[PDB]
Amino acid sequence: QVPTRKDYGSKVSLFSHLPQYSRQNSLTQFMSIPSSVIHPAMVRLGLQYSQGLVSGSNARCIALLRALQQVIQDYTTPPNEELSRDLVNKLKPYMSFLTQCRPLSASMHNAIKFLNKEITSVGSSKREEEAKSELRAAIDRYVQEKIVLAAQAISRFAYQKISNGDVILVYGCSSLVSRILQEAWTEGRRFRVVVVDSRPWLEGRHTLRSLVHAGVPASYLLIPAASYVLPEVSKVLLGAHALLANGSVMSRVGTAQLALVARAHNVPVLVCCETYKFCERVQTDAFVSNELDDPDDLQCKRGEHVALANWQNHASLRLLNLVYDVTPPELVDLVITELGMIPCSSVPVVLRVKS
Amino acid sequence: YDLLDCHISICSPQVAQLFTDNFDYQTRDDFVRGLLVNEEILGNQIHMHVTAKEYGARVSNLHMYSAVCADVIRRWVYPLTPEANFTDSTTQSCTHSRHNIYRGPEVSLGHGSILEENVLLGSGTVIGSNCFITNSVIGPGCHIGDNVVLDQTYLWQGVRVAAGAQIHQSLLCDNAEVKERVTLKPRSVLTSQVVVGPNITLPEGSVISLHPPDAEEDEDDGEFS
Amino acid sequence: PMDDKELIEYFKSQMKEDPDMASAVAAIRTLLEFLKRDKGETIQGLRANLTSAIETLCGVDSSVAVSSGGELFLRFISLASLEYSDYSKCKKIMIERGELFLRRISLSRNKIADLCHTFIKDGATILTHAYSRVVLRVLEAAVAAKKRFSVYVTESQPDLSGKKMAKALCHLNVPVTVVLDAAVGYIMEKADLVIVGAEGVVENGGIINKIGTNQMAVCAKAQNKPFYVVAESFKFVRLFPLNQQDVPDKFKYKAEEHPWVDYTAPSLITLLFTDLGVLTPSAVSDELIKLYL
Amino acid sequence: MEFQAVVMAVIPKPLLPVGNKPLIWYPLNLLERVGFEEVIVVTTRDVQKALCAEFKMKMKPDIVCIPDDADMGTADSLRYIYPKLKTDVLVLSCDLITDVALHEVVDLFRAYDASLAMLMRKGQQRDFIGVDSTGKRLLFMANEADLDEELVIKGSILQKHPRIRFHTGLVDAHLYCLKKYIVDFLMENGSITSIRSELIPYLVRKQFSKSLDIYSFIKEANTLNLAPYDACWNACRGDRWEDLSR
Amino acid sequence: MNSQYMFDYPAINIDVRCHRLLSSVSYVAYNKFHTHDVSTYEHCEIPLEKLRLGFGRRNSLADFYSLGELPASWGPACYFSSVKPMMYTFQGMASDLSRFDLTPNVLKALSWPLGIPDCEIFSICSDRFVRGLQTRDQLMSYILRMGDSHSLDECIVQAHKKILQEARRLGLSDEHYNGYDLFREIGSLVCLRLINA
Repeated sequence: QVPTRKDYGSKVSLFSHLPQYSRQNSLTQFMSIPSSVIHPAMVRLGLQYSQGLVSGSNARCIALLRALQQVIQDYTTPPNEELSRDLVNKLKPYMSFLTQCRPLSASMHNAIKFLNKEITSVGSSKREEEAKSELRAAIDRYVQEKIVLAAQAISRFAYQKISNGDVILVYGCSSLVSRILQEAWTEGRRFRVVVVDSRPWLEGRHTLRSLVHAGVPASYLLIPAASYVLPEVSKVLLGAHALLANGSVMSRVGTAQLALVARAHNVPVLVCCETYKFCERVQTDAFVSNELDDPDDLQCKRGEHVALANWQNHASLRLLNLVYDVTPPELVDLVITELGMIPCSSVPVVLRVKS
Repeated sequence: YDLLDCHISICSPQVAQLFTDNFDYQTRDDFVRGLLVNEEILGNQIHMHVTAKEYGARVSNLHMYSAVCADVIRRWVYPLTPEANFTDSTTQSCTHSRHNIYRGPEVSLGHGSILEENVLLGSGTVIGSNCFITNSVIGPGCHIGDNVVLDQTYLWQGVRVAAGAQIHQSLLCDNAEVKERVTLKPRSVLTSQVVVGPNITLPEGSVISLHPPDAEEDEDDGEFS
Repeated sequence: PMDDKELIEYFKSQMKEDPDMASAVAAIRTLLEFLKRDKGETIQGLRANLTSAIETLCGVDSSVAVSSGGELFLRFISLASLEYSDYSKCKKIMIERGELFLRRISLSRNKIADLCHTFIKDGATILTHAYSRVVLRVLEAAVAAKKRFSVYVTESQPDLSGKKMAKALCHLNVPVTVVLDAAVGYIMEKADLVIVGAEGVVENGGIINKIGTNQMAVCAKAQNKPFYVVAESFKFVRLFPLNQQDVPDKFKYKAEEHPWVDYTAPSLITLLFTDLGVLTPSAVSDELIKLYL
Repeated sequence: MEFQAVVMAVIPKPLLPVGNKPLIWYPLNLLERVGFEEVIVVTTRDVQKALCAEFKMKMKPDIVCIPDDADMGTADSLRYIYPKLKTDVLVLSCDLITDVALHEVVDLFRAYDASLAMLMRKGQQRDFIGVDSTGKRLLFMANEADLDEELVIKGSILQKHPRIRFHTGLVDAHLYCLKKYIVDFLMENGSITSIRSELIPYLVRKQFSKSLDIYSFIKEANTLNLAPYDACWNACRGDRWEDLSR
Repeated sequence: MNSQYMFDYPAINIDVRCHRLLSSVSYVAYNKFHTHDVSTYEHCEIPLEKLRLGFGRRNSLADFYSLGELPASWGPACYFSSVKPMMYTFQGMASDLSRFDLTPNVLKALSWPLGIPDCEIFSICSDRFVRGLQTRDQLMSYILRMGDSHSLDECIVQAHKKILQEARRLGLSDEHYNGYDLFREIGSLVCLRLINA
């Protein structure tokens, strides 16, 4: 069996129900070098998840689907067994191991659900190679029509909201926002972009570099100074990791804070998200469901000393770095999807028409 | 390879002693090379220090001049900022505003003129109407006409620019003058007391002064000949 | 086929002969009559002619309701063309479906009045913005139910339609009062609920109405008074104004800065009263989504 | 299968009592302590093409020995044994005694999708190895034999990586994780004769011409072994402490 | 969003061997909303993938595509055209030559525009040619062969630019050519250059 990953450090009392791992400790220390219990593609994907080599939600979903295609290609049904449920039973431990390496995101959850539904739908009379080819083609078509075409449609829709000489504030790193901005600049719109970043990931530098290479004028600042730049900001364009059935937007830690401060300054808020990231679940806060990153990432060298170097020596000191937070639906104006521009309260409606 | 030479050294009198011992030494690089090659005898080793949160660079040419000026305007050498007035003087006082706009006393900006960002205006300057100045440093006492465009340009004391000029990535020295409807392509230099006649587009490497040989083109109240 | 003179004359005659007729209904009837006299055989050509006639119908009476009706008509013809596929077969079916559509939309005022008159209590004080026939019908239905209430109406300064509605309401022996557009904040504390019309319902559930509606919505929200909007089904349009500046300029002007139209966010609206029923604002988008799938 | 194990062996060199056990026992024990149900072993034949006969007396689960010819090199042996190679290969050597956790190497092969992973021992003729700031990816590999007068580095290499850390005392453990297409390229070009001497430096030079990556794990406090007689005595001294836990 | 609905989609097959003699546009049943806006010319649907939908009743289609735009619908088949129609009263020669077949100077005269002599234009401008639903493929194939691009709207733009260039080369007061009916204009030009030489 795959051993259980051990929690690192002491957690906050309010977050005792969530796992908290260390980036240095990996599961593969207690696993056979030629992978036998789990597929080698899956262990590779888990290692590159835990170390942080794949970060974006769309990137994580694409990598998971490619690994699943690799697993399906090498799958061989056992005698006196049927593919439809044997493949799902085989895939379940892989999902458990991947969750152990790093908690799954909404996009990965939806992809897993879709693939399980597709596998269950495979007829018994289907012959093995045809079923495998059909599953691979279904995965490829899902990737295409749920990422690429969706992003193109969202970029086309967001072109009408972007005018000449306006200021757009973006947060963190998201491929959808960068694509929208680059395509809007290419079509002929002229504007500025303000990039807001936050510790410790500092992933706003990715979109800053992308915008600079695209030629769009850009400004850079950290999240605490956001209330300083919103007077000159015209729109706040955000990316979403998930849309919940109540309209709440789950995203990076500073998203709801930025939405609140923008509301205080009377700035419209647009959220761009693909319909495959819509979730049936609901949550009213960031406490009931979240992810705890490595606390040691919070240590920074200011001057010549690290104030949080031996933070575990102090018995009553805890470190907390959340990964996600929840924006209430009343702080969001637009949700831009491949279906069009919809109010923040129409998320369940889409969930009704997509099933 | 990621070290920028600030050209600052902490030396010992032994450095001067070695320099006077080897009377042919002329530069610091010569000293460093000759000392590092002669290590078996008179060891006299050289060490170094690396800074990460502090700024330092020497102005060696126009490229370095422009880069360091841009860094200084954008507050990269804090607290050595234009509004700090670290050389206390009545002339060089200014106020800092949004987008790194430094404005001196009695600047008297015209109507419709837009200062985009990273602009320093000296005392007594006058700007016309419908102007567009960006990423530029303008010295005190300058006079600027209407409907001009300034992009990454530097104007020193007494520069006078006529209406309709288009100036990009060029340097204008003391009391330089530009006549009506003149366009200066990037990497242009106008030295002191230089005038440029109307209806001319100087190429992308024009350096003109009142001294014939050193200047690539001898300059006078006219543009051509 | 109509030649840009028969169309406009037909529209104006339809509005004039029946002064109790909505502009959108007249536009839809004009488009249906144009479809009756086409003398062409192509679905693509018919769609092109209809969508081109939309602009010349919107040149006069540039209200949002006309554009919403035109978009609804285009969606209707596209829906019919999906099902049949022979222009010759589809033509009669579109004609009959348009006849039934006109008959259905002719009863929207009565449906809204019947559904909404139960929200007015005895001794209540209604606050209204300008002249709208839907609110007039709602109040007539309320009077027919023997309820007793008072009404305040603003004068609507750019064109004094508030006085017109005050006259039309005194004609029904309803005690009404006329107040200035600047007196709304003074009057909101006396009124129990606010009923206003709508020139169009935008995607998010907000409304597009006469210039003075946003102030009344904000004041009602501040005083925590219910804000009810009555609007017909054919006024739904796929537009999302981010703010006041974002609404298209073709609806602001032409009947130093005098816009004729403003936008009210769905967060300031309590309930929508349509012939589809009593809805939350969030319902509207749902309907406006189901039409385009 | 993720990996295929290949052991190099070309009294003979593989048979050398180290703590009463032969030299070839230790790499095989290391392989079979971490998975590796089967292993391919190349048998030396210069002395006699019959060493597999007494190789077959080992207690390991599965052994696949194959005689060889009179003379043959490491890359030549690999191109001899190609027909039974199907996936990424893990090339070892008979003269290697160590206690390193093998995952510390193959993780660099897994996480970064490397084209080559290798192991080196920290200090304790020369070989100049330049690695990046992180100390995982190696950017430069050279020997003074073909280094004429001075160590030469391309400008673009320092442009991409402006900090290179150089080591000289590193010991090559000849533990290599290789992609299949590396073997295929070796097949298209018979010029290469030895892996460590020609193949790996070629791959390092080809990093900076879709792209190939090379990583090395430098172990600092552990054991290593080699062919030398003094190294043999050191291995005999250290095996008594090492064999206690194994 | 109703502007993006289509009834028939034009699939384009470009032949590298003979881009002028071969390569064709075939219309297939596509009853769904498209990803881009749609223009309608002579019952033919052009997906505005490279251009943008335009509004207004200005003449001189040159000023529609000079802004990167294209009208929603225009031409004789449109009851309410947005090009301010003009007649190009010279198609009598086209009608006369329609009965002529392919079989010296007239050869190079018919060489334009495709670079190879052809009598397809006279069949286009023939009186016994109703511009119905059955002719969309042929007219669009002619347009596609005329231009050099994979986008049909760019083919329209290039076609009109070629017509204007030839009109100014022959000196026909280019104001009299606004692209109201491209095929009438090109038929007039071909017949006129036949008469001239």
